Amino acid sequence: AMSLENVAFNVVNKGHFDGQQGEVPVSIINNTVYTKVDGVDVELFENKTTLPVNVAFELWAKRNIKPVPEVKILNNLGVDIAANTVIWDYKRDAPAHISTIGVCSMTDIAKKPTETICAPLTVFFDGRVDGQVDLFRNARNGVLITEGSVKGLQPSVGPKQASLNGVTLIGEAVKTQFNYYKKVDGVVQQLPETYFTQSRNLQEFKPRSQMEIDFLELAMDEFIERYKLEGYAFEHIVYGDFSHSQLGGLHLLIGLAKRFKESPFELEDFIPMDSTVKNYFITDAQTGSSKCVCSVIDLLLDDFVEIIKSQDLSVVSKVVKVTIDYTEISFMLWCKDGHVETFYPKL
Amino acid sequence: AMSLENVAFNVVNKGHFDGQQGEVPVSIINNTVYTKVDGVDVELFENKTTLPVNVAFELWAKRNIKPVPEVKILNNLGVDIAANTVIWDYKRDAPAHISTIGVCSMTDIAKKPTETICAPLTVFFDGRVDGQVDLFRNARNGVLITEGSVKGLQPSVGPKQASLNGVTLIGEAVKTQFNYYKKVDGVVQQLPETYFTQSRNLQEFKPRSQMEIDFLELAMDEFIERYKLEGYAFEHIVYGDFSHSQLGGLHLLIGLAKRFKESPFELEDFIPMDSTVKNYFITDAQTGSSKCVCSVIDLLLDDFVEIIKSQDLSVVSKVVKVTIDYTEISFMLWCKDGHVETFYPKL
Amino acid sequence: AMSLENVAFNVVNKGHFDGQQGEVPVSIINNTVYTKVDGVDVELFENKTTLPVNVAFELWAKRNIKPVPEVKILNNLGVDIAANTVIWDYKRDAPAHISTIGVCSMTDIAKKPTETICAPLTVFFDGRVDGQVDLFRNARNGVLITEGSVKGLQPSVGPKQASLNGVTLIGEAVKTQFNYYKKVDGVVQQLPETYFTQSRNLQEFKPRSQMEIDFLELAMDEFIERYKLEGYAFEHIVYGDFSHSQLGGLHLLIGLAKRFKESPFELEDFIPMDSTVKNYFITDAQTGSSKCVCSVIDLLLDDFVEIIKSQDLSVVSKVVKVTIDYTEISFMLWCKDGHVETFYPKL
Amino acid sequence: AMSLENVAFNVVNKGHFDGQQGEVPVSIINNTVYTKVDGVDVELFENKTTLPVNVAFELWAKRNIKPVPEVKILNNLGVDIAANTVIWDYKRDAPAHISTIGVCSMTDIAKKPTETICAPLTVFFDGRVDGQVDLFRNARNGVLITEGSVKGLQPSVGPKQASLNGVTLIGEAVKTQFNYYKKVDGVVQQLPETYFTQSRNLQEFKPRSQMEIDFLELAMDEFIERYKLEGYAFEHIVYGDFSHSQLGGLHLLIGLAKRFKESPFELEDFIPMDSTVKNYFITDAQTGSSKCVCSVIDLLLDDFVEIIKSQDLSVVSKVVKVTIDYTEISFMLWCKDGHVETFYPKL
Amino acid sequence: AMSLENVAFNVVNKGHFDGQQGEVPVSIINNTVYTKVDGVDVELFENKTTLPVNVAFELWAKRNIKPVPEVKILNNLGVDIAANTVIWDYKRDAPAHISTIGVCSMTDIAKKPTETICAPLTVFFDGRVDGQVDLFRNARNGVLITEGSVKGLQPSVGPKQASLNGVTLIGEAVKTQFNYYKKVDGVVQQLPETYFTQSRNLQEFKPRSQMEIDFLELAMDEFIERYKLEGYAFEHIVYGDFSHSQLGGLHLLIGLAKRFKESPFELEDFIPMDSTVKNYFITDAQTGSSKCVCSVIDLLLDDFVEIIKSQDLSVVSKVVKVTIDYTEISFMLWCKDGHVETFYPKL
Repeated sequence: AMSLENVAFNVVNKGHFDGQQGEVPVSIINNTVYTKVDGVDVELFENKTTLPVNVAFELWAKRNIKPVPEVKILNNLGVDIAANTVIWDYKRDAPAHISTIGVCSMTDIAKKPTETICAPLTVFFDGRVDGQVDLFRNARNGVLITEGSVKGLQPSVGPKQASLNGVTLIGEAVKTQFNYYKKVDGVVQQLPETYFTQSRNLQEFKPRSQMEIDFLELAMDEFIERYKLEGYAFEHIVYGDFSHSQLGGLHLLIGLAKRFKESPFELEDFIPMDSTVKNYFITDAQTGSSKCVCSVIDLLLDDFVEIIKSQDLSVVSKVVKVTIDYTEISFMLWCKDGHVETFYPKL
Repeated sequence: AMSLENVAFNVVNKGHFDGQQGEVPVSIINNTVYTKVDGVDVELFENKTTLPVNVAFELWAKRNIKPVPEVKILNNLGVDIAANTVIWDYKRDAPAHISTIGVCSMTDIAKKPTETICAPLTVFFDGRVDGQVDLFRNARNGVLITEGSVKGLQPSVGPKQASLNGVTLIGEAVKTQFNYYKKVDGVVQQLPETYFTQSRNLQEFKPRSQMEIDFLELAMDEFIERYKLEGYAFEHIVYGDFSHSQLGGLHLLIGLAKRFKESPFELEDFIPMDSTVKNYFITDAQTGSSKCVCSVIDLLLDDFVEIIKSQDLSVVSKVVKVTIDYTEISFMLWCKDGHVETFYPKL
Repeated sequence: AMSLENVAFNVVNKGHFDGQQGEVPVSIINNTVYTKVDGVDVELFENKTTLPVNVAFELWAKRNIKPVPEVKILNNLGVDIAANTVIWDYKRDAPAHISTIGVCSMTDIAKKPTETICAPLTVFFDGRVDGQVDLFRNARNGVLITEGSVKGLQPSVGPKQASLNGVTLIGEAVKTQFNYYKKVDGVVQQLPETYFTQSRNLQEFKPRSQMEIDFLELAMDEFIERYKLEGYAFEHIVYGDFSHSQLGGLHLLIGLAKRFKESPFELEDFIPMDSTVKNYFITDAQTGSSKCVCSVIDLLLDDFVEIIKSQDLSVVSKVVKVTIDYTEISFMLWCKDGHVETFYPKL
Repeated sequence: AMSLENVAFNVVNKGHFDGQQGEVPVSIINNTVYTKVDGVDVELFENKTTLPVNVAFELWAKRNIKPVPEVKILNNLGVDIAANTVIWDYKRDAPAHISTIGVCSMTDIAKKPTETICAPLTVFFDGRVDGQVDLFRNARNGVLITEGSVKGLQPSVGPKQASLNGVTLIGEAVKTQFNYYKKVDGVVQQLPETYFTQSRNLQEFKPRSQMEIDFLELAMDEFIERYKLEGYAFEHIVYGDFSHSQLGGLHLLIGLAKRFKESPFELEDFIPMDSTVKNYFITDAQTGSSKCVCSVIDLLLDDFVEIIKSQDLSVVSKVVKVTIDYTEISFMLWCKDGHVETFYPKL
Repeated sequence: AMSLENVAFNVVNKGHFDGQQGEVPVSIINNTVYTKVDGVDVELFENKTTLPVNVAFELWAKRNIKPVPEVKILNNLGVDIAANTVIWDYKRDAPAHISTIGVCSMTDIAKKPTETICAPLTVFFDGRVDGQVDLFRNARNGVLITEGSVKGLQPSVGPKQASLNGVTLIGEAVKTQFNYYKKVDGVVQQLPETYFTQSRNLQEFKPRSQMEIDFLELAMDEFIERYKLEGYAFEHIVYGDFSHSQLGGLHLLIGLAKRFKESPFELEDFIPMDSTVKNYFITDAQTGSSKCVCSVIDLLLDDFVEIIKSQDLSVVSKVVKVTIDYTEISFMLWCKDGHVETFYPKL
């Protein structure tokens, strides 16, 4: 059975819900779950969601603690429901998919896991758990991650990193590299050859390739010179221009770190969630420059150079379709006179 | 085990917690417990207390549905805790005794029912349940009600009336009259001879003796002279005087009903609870007479006459103490020239 | 467009949302919508639902004010969604169907009005509005009510009464009699010859047939004798027995009125909603009799007699399926020695 | 000094704040003030306003309990602030004027009394309290009510009834008849000869003149014939027409009672407050007739006849200025062919 | 007297409640106390407790600002209530002991400071305040801290550090070293010779002895061999092993700092409170290693070596009771073949 006091017991001892037996007093006051440890109330959980507090507490305590794909990957892959587990979105601080089936009943609106309302539901399956590959096979539209490989199916190599307990990481002790399978209309797919966001951030930016180490360390103009990037105008699209109140270009996280190292400033995430492209409210604390909305995307700088290389320069103002995180991101690219005038993900 | 969804199950089927097994979805939103009946949320409970909503829901669903003594009887008898049941104060919409032991743990603050902090608590025992008489025997300070009689103990006859599911009543189908036992320091106290409030209501006042029928029907002065109450000032202490803005008298519910028959007015209960003497805020709609506070007692008119008779009138400004509902209520009785100037429950 | 201030404007002038233009200040504080009429906040709406307050306010202001089928009829007919209007459930004090499509986009979970997610949605169509018959024709599974009659479809006569603004009534000035059509899997249905609840209550019970007037007025035993009901034991199944704490029989609203007239008591609806059978918590204020759960059903007493007449008495303990309000209600009917021992809707 | 525990003390003993000394424990939980009477929390106050709960509790406990003018009178007279007391609006269940000066510093926004920000406020003065006449004299824009009469000022006779503790009444023991004075720009006014709403309701409608008693008792057509007002068409403007879904006319409370006496129906006040004209959502439970908005006004039927008598019939569709409750109410009157086609307060 | 506005005054000027005179406007909105500084509301306090907001505000403003023992010390010493002061638990953001006697009356469940209900309460006395030593003498069960020394009583040296305004510290300017006294059942105790937690953390770990500086600076293996720790397996019980997803050993804060210096990771305190042993949810951001629950204890590394030295190695799987912070903490210690297989505080 599922009870609030048992869930609170598990949380108090383990921090998540295993399924032990034992119960503890629980108090609920205004979107908050307290328990009386040693005669004093301590806050176990605080509902930041739009769900009822007991519902969200029971979803949170049941969250997945093994490494899992980042929620942006599942959004791009169209996942709607997770089978037999809960994916917690530590950005939103709430479950990734509002309904849950194969986990608990009153979270979902679908009648049955394969009912008519629940047919176009793209499920998610965790190969590391037994039987999930089978459930994939018998599924209508589903996405499967597997720790290793499965028979009779072409794999698809995903990102190096995964989210473990809300921190993204590349794991030695843990395999944060899964193989992906997709079956829409019961028919396996051919996942596109795609590009993976590195999922980094300014205050802890770490270069992951020699080009990145050169970018961070080398001076500006001699870096453009050194990697033969003179014709592609990285002084704006990457390096970031501050000569005006309206901050210009600067649509790569690498450039943001390369400037933030000089003088810190702030990023204002007005839509707290996860996506391949992230719109920030950017303000330069040194010069006073600020852009109302700035679309930042975080490729490998190696991969940024590769995609810019593979692109012809003939079209004056072209739109490119590049496959990032299994989704087609469209890049606006005005090329003037055979050089890169502007290049960023179109709003 | 103790489960919120089990409690809601019982409430949905039975309206109270029996102890069946089954669960129903539960949602908590802002001091309110809902459940999904046939796909729609219906509100099971709404917390009017100062307790956490799940705590109060569990206490409410565990309330006693057999006839029970009115809470004023238990307050006067000093009861502090009930054993193995919950008394619901439908006046306050909250349990009668905030702590609860012998039922559940985290409600009470005493460590153990026998522990030192819990020794000086007057417990309440329900004879109709088995074993409770024994528990009363082995109890330090306790009050016991029995439907019939117990061996080796002098009974004490209480009111004919009782609270069944929050409505007070006299029952032939159900025995609403109990025998009372009180033990202080394990020593069986002898209960005083006492008078009982009739717990009647203003809107639905019903005479319970011939004198009351005469009061309601007979004219005023013909009534005072008819029962020979001319020297006892019933025209003020009972009938109530409306000549002035400051309302006078009206300290018996009988007189309030006698006026309310002639014209409705409003009684405002600024302290919603249950007591032997109840202070009301009176506004007379016809005359406009109003008194900020007026103490009302609903003792039997027969027994009111009896107490007024048994009392000498020599003392000008005496204070009587009569035992009502097992507690000493003191009236102020100012007598002038062998008759009663004023007489009411002193504030 | 839809805005909170426009909706509040409409509510302030009309009481519901027509679609006028004009806006008024709005304040939201804790599940409550206020507006500043002449410099003072007046409460426009108070959210009793589990929906966000602005969502529920906009649903309520958009509710249907023409006469509509009672929500129990729509539940029985399986309706899941209403097209182009909102049905307010004044019992629950919340919308009858949580999602809305054909009305508003951010209340439903189905992607489109026509989608695989919304294939099994039994929609509701209001023939009194233009185009709704056509939408019914093109619909997958739908229920249509029509003011008069439609071509090519067998009608189905529904109840005499409808719900107008939350009060149920039979209308002279308004036609509260609709014809019903059901198309599951695209194919028209054959709505069963059914029995209709009269939707009455104790506070204002009014007889609707001569047998009912005899029941209310005539004495008990000579009424059983007069309509030749001696062999069917209406003293229990209808009249209601109070000889014990556990109240017996008494499963018809008419018997409830026939007793409540003698001495009033209370009914506790612990599941506030609408259904053909309603479980009450019943307590006899005179005798002190009380049943924890009592299933009450309100047929026409004429129709009760007819259904009991149609039943053979051979089966000792039979279960009868009778079609009430387009749904199969099953009575348990214990017949001993050719007479009606017990007969009530089985729990 | 003003403290929450002192205020709660006064409320617990008196029901309002006198200014005694003594304090009681107070708890605040979610717009509610509780106090611990004899070990149990009892709810003292529940905030229905948009003010902070302690602010509103301290305003409520300081409300005026002497008879006071109805809030609609003060609105019409333009009162913005009350000096040295609080007017509670029991309709809205909140103070009549949000700010208070001369009472409490942290409720108003004007810096000081008679300040430049405070100059254009019409204050209210209670003659029954000492010094208020003087404060009126020295005031810029003020309205004074006096129990009796004042020297050097023409009085103005107000309504017979006043609001005492939220119930309107004509008082014998209390003088609910005040004389009014208005001084705009420090210049005394000439209050118009006006007509007064009687402030009645359907549940307890009581005729106040012989014509009203005839209206209630007499049949319709012979009542029109009897008082000989056949040309003025009271079958619509007063009696109310019920032959259509859209209810017709029926803009006088007297007519509403004359129907509600026959068969009860429901009034839905969608703007809970006080005004000379009140817009109701009206529905006929018998016929099924219903009007979305109905402006009801409650004169003395004597005075209705008087205003209709003083009316010329030449203008086909005229707008009439009539002084009711010291404010100009406009009646629209389609009077075609010398007869009263339609006549009601224009929306 | 105690009032909300006076308390807010003190807080606004001083930050805590001294007892000055003066009052300031206060607003309460949803577990938050605001005051109007210069015409704008500023938030004074925000209720994180389970107490009523005014109750908690008055407790917080009355908190102790002199250095005080860590709440874990008082928990271990069994303290139930403080006398004449409030200990604030800055971990929980709530008072350390729910009930207060000598502070205010509506905080304690005990009827009196000295009563049968409050006999078994271990009170806390602050010797730095006058009369508290005397109150200790006359006390039933009490714990006293003294700044210096008292006559006729054996002292007991406590920890070097105290909590001043929620930050723990060893004080030069302030004496954070008290002498402890315990009188259970009126008889002075013999406080055990015990070990004291150092109360440090990863973000600001600072070594406090030469052995600790060697630990932080020296690499692993030469540190084990250098302090003769080869046979005691500090590579697991202290250094922490990351070869697997399930992190191993690592039950000393010093080892946590010694690793966190290399690569940072996170600690999730799922039970926010204070205790001698603290269960963390630990995840290695570099290797991906993570343990669901990890009991961390923070001795002086010198004292850890001392306890491991004093312990025999004969028992294969022993449990050691060592007195830390005046309480008996038991380590599980699996010794295999004369070496320390595992050693950590048993869960």
